[PDB]
Amino acid sequence: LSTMYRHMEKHNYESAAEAIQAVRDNKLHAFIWDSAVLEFEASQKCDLVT
Amino acid sequence: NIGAVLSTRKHEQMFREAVNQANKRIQLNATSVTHKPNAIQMALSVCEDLISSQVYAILVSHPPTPNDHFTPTPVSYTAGFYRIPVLGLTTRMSIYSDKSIHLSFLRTVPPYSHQSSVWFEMMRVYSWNHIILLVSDDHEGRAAQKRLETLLEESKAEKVLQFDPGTKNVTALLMEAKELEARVIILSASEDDAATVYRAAAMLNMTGSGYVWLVGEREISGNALRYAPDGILGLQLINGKNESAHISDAVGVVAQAVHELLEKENITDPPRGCVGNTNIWKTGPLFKRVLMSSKYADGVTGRVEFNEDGDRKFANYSIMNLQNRKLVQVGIYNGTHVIPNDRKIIWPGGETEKPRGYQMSTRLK
Amino acid sequence: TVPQCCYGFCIDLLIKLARTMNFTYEVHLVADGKFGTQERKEWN
Amino acid sequence: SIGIAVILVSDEVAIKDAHEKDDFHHLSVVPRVELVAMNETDPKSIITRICDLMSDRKIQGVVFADDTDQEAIAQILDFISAQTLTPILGIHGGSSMIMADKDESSMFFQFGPSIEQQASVMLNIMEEYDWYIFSIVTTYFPGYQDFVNKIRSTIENSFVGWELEDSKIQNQLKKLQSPIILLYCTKEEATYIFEVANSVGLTGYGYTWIVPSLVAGDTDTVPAEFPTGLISVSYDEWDYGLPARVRDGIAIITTAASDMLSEHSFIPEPKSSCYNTHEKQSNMLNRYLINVTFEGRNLSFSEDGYQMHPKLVIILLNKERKWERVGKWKDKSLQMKYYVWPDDHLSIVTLEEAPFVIVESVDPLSGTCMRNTVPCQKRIVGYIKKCC
Amino acid sequence: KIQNQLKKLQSPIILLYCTKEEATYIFEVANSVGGY
Ligand SMILES: *[C@@H]1O[C@H](CO)[C@@H](O)[C@H](O)[C@H]1NC(C)=O
Ligand SMILES: *[C@@H]1O[C@H](CO)[C@@H](O)[C@H](O)[C@H]1NC(C)=O
Repeated sequence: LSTMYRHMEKHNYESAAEAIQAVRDNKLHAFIWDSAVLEFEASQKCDLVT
Repeated sequence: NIGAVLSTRKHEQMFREAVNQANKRIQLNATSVTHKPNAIQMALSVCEDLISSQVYAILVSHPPTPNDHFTPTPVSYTAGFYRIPVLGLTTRMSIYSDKSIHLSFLRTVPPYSHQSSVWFEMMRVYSWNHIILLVSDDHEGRAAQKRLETLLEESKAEKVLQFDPGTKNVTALLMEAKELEARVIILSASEDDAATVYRAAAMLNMTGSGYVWLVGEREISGNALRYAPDGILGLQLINGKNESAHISDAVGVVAQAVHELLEKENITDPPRGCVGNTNIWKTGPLFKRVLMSSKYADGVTGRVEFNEDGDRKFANYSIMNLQNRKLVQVGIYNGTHVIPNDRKIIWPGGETEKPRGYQMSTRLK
Repeated sequence: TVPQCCYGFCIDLLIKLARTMNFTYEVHLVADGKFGTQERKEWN
Repeated sequence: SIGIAVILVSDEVAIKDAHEKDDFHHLSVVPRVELVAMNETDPKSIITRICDLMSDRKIQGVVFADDTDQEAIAQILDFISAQTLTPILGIHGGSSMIMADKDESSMFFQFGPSIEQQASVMLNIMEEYDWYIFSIVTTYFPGYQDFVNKIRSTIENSFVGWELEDSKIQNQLKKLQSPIILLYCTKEEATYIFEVANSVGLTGYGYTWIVPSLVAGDTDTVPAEFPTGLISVSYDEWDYGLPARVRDGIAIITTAASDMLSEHSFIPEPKSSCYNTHEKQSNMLNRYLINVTFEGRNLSFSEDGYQMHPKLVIILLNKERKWERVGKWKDKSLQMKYYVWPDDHLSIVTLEEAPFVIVESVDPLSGTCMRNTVPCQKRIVGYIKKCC
Repeated sequence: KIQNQLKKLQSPIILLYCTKEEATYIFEVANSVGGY
């Protein structure tokens, strides 16, 4: 996964809330590696699918 | 093999007696003895004496100056510039062994960077846990802290490792130690720094309140004891107090090394004049290796075993406890083992039993 | 550093653990907000 | 102002002319002109020359140069600072080399890179070669802990991960057999180390050793048994001339003195020409001499004795007792004319052909590529290799 | 030559069959080089 990390690192977010806000406005393709908050965003907000 | 070098008249007489004893039992040739009180002057004086002696044999002791920091440094640099191994008597300084800049600056007395094995053995015997170490900002303190950390790797604890340059107003280290709630601490620094640390601890009303620790041999002095409280388990050298005994062992070791090297046919001739020393000595590494391999079965300092870096593995230290402003030698640890039960150790708080290191720790963030 | 309210699953679990173990705790947040990493030998 | 002098142990007669031709528009007081010539390698001669220079005029800093390989003389020069509380400059030879852990209260300046700088240069070279060490082997030397610490710091800071992994040494070499080997030992120990490596087999065309300055200080009389392929890092072995270095040092000293005079309004002077003349006000000038700019280039340095823009060179030892002088380190930049170094050599022509070769960009962060790609020597319309 | 070949093939199992006088040198070289 080295080629999938260095080449796609400048688009990372420092906080989960910022990533959620960005993805709610269709400004982000997808967000992963956050199952702790993804098990709640897809349920309470019911606006995105996992 | 060359003329003896000593600071005082008594030291010169002791060196002459040691040379005579070595010659009585491969002959040592001496012509004159000289020394200087100024380090800058002594740097040229030692070179002139070595040139005039027409031999490579230098062995001096530490000056009686209170600082004892850079007075023998130019002499050590001059000795290590050539391939001339030297032996130091009653020179317990960790700065030389911290970087090993010199070629063969080896001292019979272990430097301040050593004796961490004694601390580890004492901690293992007393089952001490959750201890911290404070090291001075100097190179010797950093080397001692690194050695202690290396020897404590099975773990140890979260040591503060404060720099502590030696400022008059220093309370951050004491506050951190109080916050960490460590009963046993290990502090090693200069006499002034140790006195400042003891004064800060006394002002914090925590020196003798359920806190029992130990101190090294670097702070063992009359001035430090005048302000330090009781219940301190310091360390002292087995025979490093007097330099009149190590001279005989050094002379015997030098004679043994000379006898061993006499078999080799690659002995070089030192230059007659210091100026005419363009050639570089090439047999020095062999002589240093022979000296390191060679050892003395007994003597004034007992069995001597050079380590990898060239330090004698005597592993002997007397533990002195402080009580009623008096130092009592409760046994001594030899070979990094348990010390004899000459006297009962009394904690500064007033409890005969050793308090637990990890005590009074309930609140956590 | 205004004191905010900390509640939820993790807070309830921590409170239950402290009550079971009779421990005293002072929960606080992190100014940086990072989950922890090893940046340039020391964990930042 | 400054009674600096140049000692040559070689003529360097143009150093005085270059110093005189230097302007003093930004210099408050014109420096004194003094030159000391001596041919000796003894502390007594150096002490006598220093005393004579101090008696003649106020030195407040001297420049020492030598032709021998004895770097320990530079260490003695540091002690000279302890005897004078004045900066000491090096030009070439022993004074050029920088001692290990020589930082102290006394000020000393050297033109040679420190252990950390050498480790950084070696790491950059290995990154250019796209190889990894994956083997830790260090002999008992004074400059051992510092090198290991610098290597660990470099591999931790670097984004790309680094692999970590006479009978005893041979067994250790066999167990840690890696194409990249880092060693640091004296020449006497290196004589046996080379034989052990040849016996094991790492000295062949299967592994390369890196000895920047431990042994290969001057690879003009390299042993025949020394394996070919190893490289070393030097400090302007045949790039910067002695008169140029002397002129640069004089300019740096003058600029530092001007800065100290501006920031203190009192130029320090030696008390006398005695050994204990200054035994009785020295850190003020040292705190400003570190930030020194001269000849249109900042020469800022730390207490370790490094260079802001060192002129490091790389020498590649060959089988014919020859070393390549190609290599520059201007502005802390990595560049060389032998980046692609080794009927085992073949050339393969590769096109794009869409999904088969989709990588067409090279990362500009350090000039290297990923760990799962290859260099691609594209056409000039020279040898600018991209990632394939 | 023999030492390089022995070190290159660091297999846990090594087979050899030759005269004892010649095998002694090979065994000494293998021991010097160095589980198996
Ligand atoms: C410095 O000021 C006083 C003087 O000793 C002392 O009480 C105080 O704790 C010190 N504070 C710090 C931050 O060192
Ligand atoms: C050196 O000093 C100049 C001005 O005196 C300043 O502009 C520059 O930033 C300084 N450099 C360093 C490294 O302090």
